[PDB]
Amino acid sequence: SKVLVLKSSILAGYSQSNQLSDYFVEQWREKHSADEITVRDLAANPIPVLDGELVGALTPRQQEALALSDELIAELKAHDVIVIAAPMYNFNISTQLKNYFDLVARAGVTFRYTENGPEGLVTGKKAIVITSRGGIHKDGPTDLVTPYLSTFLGFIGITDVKFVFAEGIAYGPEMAAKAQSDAKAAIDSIVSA
Amino acid sequence: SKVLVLKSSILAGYSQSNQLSDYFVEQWREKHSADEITVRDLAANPIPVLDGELVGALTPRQQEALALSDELIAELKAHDVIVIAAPMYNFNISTQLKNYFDLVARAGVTFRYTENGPEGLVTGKKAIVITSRGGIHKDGPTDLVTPYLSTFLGFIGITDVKFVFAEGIAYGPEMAAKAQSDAKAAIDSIVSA
Ligand SMILES: Cc1cc2nc3c(=O)[nH]c(=O)nc-3n(C[C@H](O)[C@H](O)[C@H](O)COP(=O)(O)O)c2cc1C
Ligand SMILES: Cc1cc2nc3c(=O)[nH]c(=O)nc-3n(C[C@H](O)[C@H](O)[C@H](O)COP(=O)(O)O)c2cc1C
Repeated sequence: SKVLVLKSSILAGYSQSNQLSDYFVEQWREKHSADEITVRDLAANPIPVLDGELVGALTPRQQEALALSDELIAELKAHDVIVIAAPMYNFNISTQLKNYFDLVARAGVTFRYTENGPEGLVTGKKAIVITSRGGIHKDGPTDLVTPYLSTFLGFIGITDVKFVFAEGIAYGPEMAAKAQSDAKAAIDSIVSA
Repeated sequence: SKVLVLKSSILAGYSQSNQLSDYFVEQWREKHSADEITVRDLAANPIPVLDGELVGALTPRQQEALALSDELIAELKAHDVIVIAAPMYNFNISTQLKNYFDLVARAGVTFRYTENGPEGLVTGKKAIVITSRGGIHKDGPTDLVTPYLSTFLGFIGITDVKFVFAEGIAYGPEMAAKAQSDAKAAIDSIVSA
């Protein structure tokens, strides 16, 4: 099997979600050792903002963007397990992750319109979302990130999604420790499945 | 009173939300004619992506970004009625609007931490969200944009928010007409209040 890991934090080596993603990769290498793992850091290697010119896809800029979209989509379709690091910034996902989504959602490519509604074309995937927050939002009205990810990933065909939460990072060393340890335990559950 | 209008579509003159925002401005000029109106187009004059360097705010780049944040925040606080055009792209708001939000949310400036929780510092505002969608999501599970806007605006102090929907734009000329006419009627209700 092939694992794709998508990093999206702007906090680099101090990122909670990157730390957890790195733990996931270490554990996967140990316990599913046949598997190939690809790590794409959407902060280290940013994806452009979808603007009028890019959606309008040609200008050299439009051709580059189309090529990139194509690369990202081919990479997504080429992996079996998709790990998405989704830190919350201002009640949204990071813009780094969003830009990725805006180039991967493409009619006729990652979803198609049918008589019954749109249907996703990225099928047979298993996703794991590692989502870090300073506060505590899980199962509450201020967590729009979780249902949005479920909705967006479902739309492109990725309906099997497991969420790993690291919440309360901002509430002191103990709460932060608890967030890390609970997330690592959830990851270990998944890895050993 | 002073009106701030924030445009965020990438579709320029073909934007449904910009058309509706322009209708709002025309009607406000007619019916609340003392009032000053400022229009900021976040697509025509884009706000940078919040990245590690910008949040880390100094480098010339950090100083520029801080100055811009300051300008945007002062403009927000200087207006009484805030009209936010919020087209939905891939189940999110536009990145153009998001970048704006990422520079306006600032501890000690647009919200403060208190014993009782964070509290918004942008007070006494009335907001109108004009939100356009190709499909139909209102009061359903795939509308995360609405609660996210309520949540984000509430966090900075803007708790009085009225939503104007233009849905089903993608479902033919009649549905699109209905979206426009229903949104214009809602706008007329607000304007005549
Ligand atoms: C720009 C910025 C905005 C943030 N806004 C939120 C917020 O809306 N909700 C919250 O619970 N935490 C907020 N936080 C805290 C982050 O969620 C927390 O630091 C988390 O660990 C981020 O993941 P990371 O360390 O992988 O980047 C914010 C942090 C940053 C840098
Ligand atoms: C990049 C892109 C993504 C879109 N994704 C969605 C979607 O998630 N939900 C939906 O209902 N409509 C979707 N649409 C349709 C827009 O919501 C619709 O065209 C609306 O009129 C946009 O407002 P605007 O004309 O002001 O830009 C999308 C349109 C674009 C350009």
